[PDB]
Amino acid sequence: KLVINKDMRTDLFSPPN
Amino acid sequence: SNQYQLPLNVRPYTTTWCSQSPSCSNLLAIGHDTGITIYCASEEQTPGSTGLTLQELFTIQTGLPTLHLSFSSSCSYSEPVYSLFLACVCQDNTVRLIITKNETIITQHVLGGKSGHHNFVNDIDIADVYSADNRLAEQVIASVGDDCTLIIWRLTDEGPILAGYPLSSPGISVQFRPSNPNQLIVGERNGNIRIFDWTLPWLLTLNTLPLVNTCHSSGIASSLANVRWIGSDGSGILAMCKSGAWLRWNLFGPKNLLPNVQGISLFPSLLGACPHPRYMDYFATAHSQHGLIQLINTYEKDSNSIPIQLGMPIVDFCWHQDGSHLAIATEGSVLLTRLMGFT
Amino acid sequence: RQQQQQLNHEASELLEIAHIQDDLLERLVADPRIPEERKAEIEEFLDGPIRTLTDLFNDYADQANYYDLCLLIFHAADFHNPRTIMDTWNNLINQSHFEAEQRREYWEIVQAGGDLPAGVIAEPPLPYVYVSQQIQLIAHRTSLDSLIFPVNSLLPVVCAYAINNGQDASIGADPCWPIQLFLNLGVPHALMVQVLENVLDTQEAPFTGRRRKLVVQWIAMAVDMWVREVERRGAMAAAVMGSWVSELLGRADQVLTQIAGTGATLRGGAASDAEEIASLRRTVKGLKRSVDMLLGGEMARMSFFR
Amino acid sequence: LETILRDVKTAFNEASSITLYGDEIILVNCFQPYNHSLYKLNTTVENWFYNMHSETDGSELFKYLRTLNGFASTLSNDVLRSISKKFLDIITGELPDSMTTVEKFTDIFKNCLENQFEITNLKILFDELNSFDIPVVLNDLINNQMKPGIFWKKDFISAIKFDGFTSIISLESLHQLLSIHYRITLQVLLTFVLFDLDTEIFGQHISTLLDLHYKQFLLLNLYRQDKCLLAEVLLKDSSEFSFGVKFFNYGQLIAYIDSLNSNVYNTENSFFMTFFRSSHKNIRFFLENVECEVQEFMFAMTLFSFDQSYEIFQLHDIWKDLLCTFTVPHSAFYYQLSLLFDQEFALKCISKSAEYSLQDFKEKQHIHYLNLLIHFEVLDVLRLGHECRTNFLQLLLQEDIDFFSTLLRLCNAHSDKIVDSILSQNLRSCFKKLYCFRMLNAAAEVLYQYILMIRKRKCYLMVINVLSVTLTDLRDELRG
Repeated sequence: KLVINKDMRTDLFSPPN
Repeated sequence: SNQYQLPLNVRPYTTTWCSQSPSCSNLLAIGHDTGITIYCASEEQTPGSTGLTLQELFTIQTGLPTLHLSFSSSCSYSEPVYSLFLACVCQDNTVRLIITKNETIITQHVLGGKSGHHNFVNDIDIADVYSADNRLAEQVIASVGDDCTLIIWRLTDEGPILAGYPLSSPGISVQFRPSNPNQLIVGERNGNIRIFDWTLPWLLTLNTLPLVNTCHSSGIASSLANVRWIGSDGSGILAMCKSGAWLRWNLFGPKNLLPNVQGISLFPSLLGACPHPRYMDYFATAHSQHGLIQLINTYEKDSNSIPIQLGMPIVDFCWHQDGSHLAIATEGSVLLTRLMGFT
Repeated sequence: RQQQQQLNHEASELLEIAHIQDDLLERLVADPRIPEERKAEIEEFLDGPIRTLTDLFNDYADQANYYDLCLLIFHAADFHNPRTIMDTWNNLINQSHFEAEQRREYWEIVQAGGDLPAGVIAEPPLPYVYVSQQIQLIAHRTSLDSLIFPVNSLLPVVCAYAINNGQDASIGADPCWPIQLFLNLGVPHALMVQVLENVLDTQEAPFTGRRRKLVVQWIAMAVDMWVREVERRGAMAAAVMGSWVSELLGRADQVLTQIAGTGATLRGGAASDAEEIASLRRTVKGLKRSVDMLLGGEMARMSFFR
Repeated sequence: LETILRDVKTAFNEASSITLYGDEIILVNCFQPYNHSLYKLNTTVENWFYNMHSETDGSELFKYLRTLNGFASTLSNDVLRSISKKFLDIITGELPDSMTTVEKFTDIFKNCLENQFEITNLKILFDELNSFDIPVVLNDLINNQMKPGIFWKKDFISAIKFDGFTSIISLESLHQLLSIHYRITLQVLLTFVLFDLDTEIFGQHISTLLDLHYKQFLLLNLYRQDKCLLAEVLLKDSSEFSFGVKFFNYGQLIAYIDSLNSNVYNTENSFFMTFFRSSHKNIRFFLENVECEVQEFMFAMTLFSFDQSYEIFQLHDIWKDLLCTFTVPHSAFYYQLSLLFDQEFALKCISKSAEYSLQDFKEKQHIHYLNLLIHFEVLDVLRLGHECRTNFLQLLLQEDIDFFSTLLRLCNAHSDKIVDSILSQNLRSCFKKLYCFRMLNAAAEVLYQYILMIRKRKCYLMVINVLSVTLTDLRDELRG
């Protein structure tokens, strides 16, 4: 079961908080 | 739908019913890479779903591709023997008239080289012209091409008469007026639409480009796909753009100031519109690339009717004269499909 | 037996996903272009219970442009989407080509005295060699039976790359290298010729004009291997090919006659490939001869003594 | 897209400030970087164009143009396009040179204009038209206003370096000028097809106009097809001004644009077709158009980049290959075409050339033909031909080896030295014995005996039948 969702992710190249 | 296979090595380019001549209206021609094939449509018992089946009659070998095809009124049947007259375009950029008795080509006329078109030929049509005494006086073929030329080729009793006329742009379609062979219509790629009296400046020029409703922009390149007369007196003119945009004008009463009606097909129409032989307000248009066919009603009765969707590209299509059947050539076949509503 | 297989199957699928997740985590931690702050966050969410294939793709494999692992994910997920698959193949080829060019440049600077960019570890394979290494690594992991190897779409793309990036004789590569690759990988000979026929008929760029010379050379090489295979299989059983293959070689000869003629009347002077094309004509005729003999009866008499 | 593009453009173009470029050039700088608007002083004709529904007064020429526009503006775009096309057709010969002018105009009228306009507006136009001294006004329009000046170089400051700004400003300005010219020229030509204007008196003007319209169309087409390329060919046209120009006032700018106009209306076509080839779709209109020996070959190579191409080429008589072919100058051309499409076109051309010709060339051609045929008889033909390079043939037959066997069987049936020996050797290199026997039809017997040195019975039997001492021996062996 795979579902691509380019819309809302988490910037892999920016730190958190 | 019933499906009839074309021979395995036959690539179709064009499909047309012999509506032009009542004696032969059940004849179907497919122009392909080696000639023109003739089929017969018959009412089987079938189920009266599709109460119409196709019988392949024969194949006329020409040895080269056939891209456009038109029957003439001169077609006849005898017992049995078919006497055919076909106008078509060949790979050598010639325009030809081929006269046959069944599959055997008994006679052939060829108009080409420099005396012919000086570029690619985009369209052809044919009509029989009779004198006052009513013998066959002339057979007249009109053709348009990328050499910015319209050619009228008349074959008369004392022989051929050739004439060329210059165009402001490549000719992409041409068709004589129904019930009035004295008039015809020529389409330019640029959107210009000419009404012409060849017996004679030429009478009238409309244009679809500046008329686009623009409520929805039809786009930068809306190259004119097709213009055809509608009605049996040729009471009307219908033009269709590649974009799917279409427009209709009538010709009778009072003074006129704009096209009478306008709309847009759900899809692009590479091949253009094929007007219904019995219902003026209706025409068919294909999304040839995905193999869907939309049916459009000019007075908006339609509300997006798509009776035909194949899972394959459509090469060409045309109405059977009866108005309920459709013949469609695809890349490897011809289908006869009956829409129950038109019966 | 049913209860055993259902468990062996659940463990096989979860093990396939787990290996993908492990390949990702390792690569992400080691990647120089990933900030340290993010790596610790990646290690927290991937070094634990096994995640869904959606998350592995969206949150990690697609964000870091690890297109090889994207393809393995489309395989594990039975992903039916040819267009996305081919988009991922196109990105993987281009990414690898740019990386191989970069390493050859760094090398040429060492062999000339220059200094590399700061923090760059100093004869790396030509780009078409590193590209086909990437295709092999995936093929062995997915077994070629996958939907990520639609040869009808993937072979034309690889052939396109070879033309549009000069991975041909100019740099000392075998011009048939795309065909060699997919044959050794185990694509059946009939399927190769079948695709190559479609490449030649439709004339999609770059396979147009006189570059169809190269398409004909690929067909010649594929049919040649096919003939050798049939001859080998015949000797094997002592101790399919249709007329369409023969027709295809006839059309191929016509294409070469057309290309040579056009080459003789080019503006600026005749083409230099005159004898190169004459040679290809001979090879094609020789293959049509062999194929015609096999089709004509010599294939049903392969196990017989001569 | 239409709408968003328009809005984005509009936004990008929001005005911010004025800059006086040069001494006197009015420049506006827009909100979006890289977006500027120059405001250009209009020429006479441009003032007429931009002030049709205004100019209270105006010269005779202006009033004439205004009335022509008064009629032409009632026609629709499709009609006007079809008319433009026909005017191209007169130059291209698609409307045959054999026709009289009156006949081409009649063709045009019937096909394009009949029933396509209100007769009331025709009457209005005819009336207004009768006030003008037409020869004089047309003279002033063609020979003064539209056809630009002979220059003895009038200081268009030669640019030392490429100036992208003046480049795009020049091209856009040229495009505006020629678009206006185009609309005028078309409206006048229109008046020439509608009314009985002596086709002899005005013969010169008409042909000049049709010449000018045509050039206009071409340029405008190229403009929207590939601006960069157009600019590049249009500035590498002028030698001393290869890099570009500088202008510091409106006179210098107008004069430069006019200069480019001259270039267009007057070496250009060749330089541009050449640069281009080194816009696929347009050059079709413009190989049907702009082509009308050299034009023939151009049409060929263009239509190839297939039936039309081959036909034209034969009737008459990538860049590197073309140069090689030119240097050689039929065989070369076909070989090149075949190589370039390597498909139907290619194969056909190659086959035709090979046929027309009939060591290196021969061998190559033969191999190509054989391969093409086996892909789509040919074998036997080529063989008998070459017989009447032996190892080459050995390799070809090596490739051949079922279809090959069938062909061989056919040849043997038809028959009922070197070739025979080569075949025997290749066969010697059940199946084997059979093929050997079939070909030799002693060799058969020898091979069978060697293989024998159910199967036994079959062999002995075959041997006995072929022979019909040996028989006795075989019988004794089978009995033992």
